[PDB]
Amino acid sequence: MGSMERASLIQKAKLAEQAERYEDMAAFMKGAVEKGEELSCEERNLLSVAYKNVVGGQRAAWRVLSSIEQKSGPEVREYREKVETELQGVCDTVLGLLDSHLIKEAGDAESRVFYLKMKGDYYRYLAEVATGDDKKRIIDSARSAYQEAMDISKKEMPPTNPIRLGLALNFSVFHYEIANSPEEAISLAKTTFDEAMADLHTLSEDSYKDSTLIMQLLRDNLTLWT
Amino acid sequence: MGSMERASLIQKAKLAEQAERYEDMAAFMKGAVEKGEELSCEERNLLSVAYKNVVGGQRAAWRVLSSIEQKSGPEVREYREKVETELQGVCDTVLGLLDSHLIKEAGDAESRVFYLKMKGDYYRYLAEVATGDDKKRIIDSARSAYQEAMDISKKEMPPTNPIRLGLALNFSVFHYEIANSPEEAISLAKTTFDEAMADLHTLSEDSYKDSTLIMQLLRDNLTLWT
Amino acid sequence: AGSIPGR
Amino acid sequence: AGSIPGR
Ligand SMILES: *Cc1ccc(C(=O)NCc2ccc(OC)cc2)cc1
Ligand SMILES: *Cc1ccc(C(=O)NCc2ccc(OC)cc2)cc1
Ligand SMILES: [Cl-]
Ligand SMILES: [Cl-]
Ligand SMILES: [Cl-]
Ligand SMILES: [Cl-]
Ligand SMILES: [Mg+2]
Ligand SMILES: [Mg+2]
Repeated sequence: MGSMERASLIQKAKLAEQAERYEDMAAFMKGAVEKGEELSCEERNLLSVAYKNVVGGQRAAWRVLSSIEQKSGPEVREYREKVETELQGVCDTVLGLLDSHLIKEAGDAESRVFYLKMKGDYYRYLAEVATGDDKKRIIDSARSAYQEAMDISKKEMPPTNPIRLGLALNFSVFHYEIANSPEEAISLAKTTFDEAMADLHTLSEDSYKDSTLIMQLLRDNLTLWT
Repeated sequence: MGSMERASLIQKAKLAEQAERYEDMAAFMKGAVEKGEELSCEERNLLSVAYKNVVGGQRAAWRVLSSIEQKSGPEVREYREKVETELQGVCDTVLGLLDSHLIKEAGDAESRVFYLKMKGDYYRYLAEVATGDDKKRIIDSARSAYQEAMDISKKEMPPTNPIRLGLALNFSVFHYEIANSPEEAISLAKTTFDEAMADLHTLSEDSYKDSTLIMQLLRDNLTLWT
Repeated sequence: AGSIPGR
Repeated sequence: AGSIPGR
């Protein structure tokens, strides 16, 4: 996308989202990132939504195929491997954008925590399909990114901040689903929920809606886990 | 897909359908067609389902973008054009498979009518986005394919045959939406429905369900058009 | 106006 | 267990 203007890439990413063309959206946002300028709050959301939808489809397909494979020629394994490789390529692409050079230029809490949560998420997706000599290293890479994001968010953001809440939600899912630490997952979700509840009185009607929506997701997980 | 076995391509198309990976499904079925052998009833369905889903997504995206464009820089037009070109490429690919060499080798009514209905459908999708010196020629190409399929289906298939019913359904949609002939659309849908109703007594419980399901679609259209 | 679905 | 949605 080197020949397209940054503003045109952003405008087309928004159009692609409206058209539910998430692969296009992701390619446009990849082009925007590669222009080398920092991303605004809105632009970070476009980048994240695009790739989350792309990899979300790949994860769903991989789970269908992995399930068929476990029930069971080489075809099912071969095709699961093809989907798995494509998923890993997307995760590697996102991680490459974060590393070159989104994270190192992100100084504000809102951008730095957001990018590090992203980094934890895409290593988590890599961990979901990992089975070799590096599942452990991938899990530790996810944990380290989430942990750095938590530390910053606890120091710099109020307990109701939606980025702080969604980071804690996903880190708790990491604990439960990847790290085999359900007690840590439950403790984190419950402490996050309780500290947000105690801060809701400070919020406007619209911020209250933003925060309580994510608190409900924490509660939903706790209901499933307990 | 030249290096993959035909049977493996078919097996992977079925897996892709289960995983809702329709672009993969279509590429696998394209590879199977290019092996040069005729397609079975089941295989024809896989080919049709794959491409119908792919182009169905492109049509939905094109309509979103065309609507934004009509409400309104060059970005919206440029992106609608990109989606439009990709859609035309898929239609041309399917039409190329029918022409090389599915239709010329199809001698049985069930295969020949099915492929010609397909040919009418993909020219119809080309007509939906056509605006130049060839919208008329594309519309006539769609009409001619549908007409040849109708003539064969009236001579060779009972009025309840699901292929005959779905052909008449889509040809009626062609009349209404493309050819600006709503009276022809309504007449065709109503005569098709009535002649199927009169043949239902001949059918088994399962064939009755197959036919009445498509008759309901004809009725739904008539309710919308009258 | 609906056309025919595959499945 | 649900993770965070984008929108
Ligand atoms: C890291 C991060 C991404 C997105 C959000 C957010 O606010 N998403 C909107 C949303 C929240 C909850 C919900 O429940 C149904 C739906 C959408 C926060 C943090
Ligand atoms: C050309 C052609 C394609 C497919 C069929 C068919 O039988 N599709 C299954 C189906 C019929 C009706 C329906 O209504 C909801 C859903 C699925 C026939 C002819
Ligand atoms: Cl494969
Ligand atoms: Cl900075
Ligand atoms: Cl474009
Ligand atoms: Cl033949
Ligand atoms: Mg510039
Ligand atoms: Mg062979």
